[PDB]
Amino acid sequence: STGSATTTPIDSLDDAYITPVQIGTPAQTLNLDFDTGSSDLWVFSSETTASEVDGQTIYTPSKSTTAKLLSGATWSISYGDGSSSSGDVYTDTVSVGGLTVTGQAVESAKKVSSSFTEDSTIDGLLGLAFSTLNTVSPTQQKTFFDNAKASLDSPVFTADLGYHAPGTYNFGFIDTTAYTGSITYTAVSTKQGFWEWTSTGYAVGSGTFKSTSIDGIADTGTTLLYLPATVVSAYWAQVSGAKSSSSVGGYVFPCSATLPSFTFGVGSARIVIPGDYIDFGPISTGSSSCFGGIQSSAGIGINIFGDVALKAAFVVFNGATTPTLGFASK
Repeated sequence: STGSATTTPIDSLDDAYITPVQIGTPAQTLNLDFDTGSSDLWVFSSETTASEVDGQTIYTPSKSTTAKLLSGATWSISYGDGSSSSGDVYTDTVSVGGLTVTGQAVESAKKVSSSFTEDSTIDGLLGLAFSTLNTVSPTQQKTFFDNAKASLDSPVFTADLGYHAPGTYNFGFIDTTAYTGSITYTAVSTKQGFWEWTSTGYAVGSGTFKSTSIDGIADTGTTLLYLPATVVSAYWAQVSGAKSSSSVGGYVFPCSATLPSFTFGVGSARIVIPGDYIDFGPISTGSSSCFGGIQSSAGIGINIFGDVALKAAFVVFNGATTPTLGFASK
């Protein structure tokens, strides 16, 4: 089997992307944030504290003939950005772009933090990291991909995120029309539960590529590109007027500036992020100061190839017995 679904930015800055997911019988369609950096599929629901719901579409398990309560099970997650959610657990039929998994754990939120409430466009998350990170207790549950894997024509999914435009998540096949040139594959470590890999280096604008190992994670659920302070400083030094602002929380630059591209290495291959992808707009409405899309990972504890990086590529998440990641230009 295969599946293919369109993913759409939630706003004009590509802060996140939402993909429609069918849950239950009859289907309830919710727009979920596919997150290769976590491993829980959780939704706003009829059980979510009413005061914490503000415009989201909710899952109502009592209206699904296929919903089953996982007796006594709970879940609770905290994300890198400080947000969180928790609740109880159902299994139900879940379909993405024509691909159906029966008995998928659908984690129903009883509580969500303010950042989720405040985002009316995101009805939940669909985790696509390794199932070892799943937070269900007492018994961990498998991700949608892990459950679908054996049935897929090939044990892969691909992310093809758009810049200020829709893109595509495919399951079970590689669309050879969706990229230019060849896909370069690189090794993955699953030791921390992430799609963790080692970039071979970077370049700033037209500068000569610097060969240096950068361990990090491919994370569709993170907006920006978070890299070591050395790398990030080298980038912003090439932008007139750019500076790191503790007040704002990162590198800012004059909105009128021309941003250089940023290149990262995948083996001997190279992915070029156009300068415009690194512009995240005015720091506040009406400001002439803009927020940068490449920021330091110092104090995160891990480098993160988030949407800023991934949307410059066609990305293969190869869930074979020994997982790998593939990147192509597009």
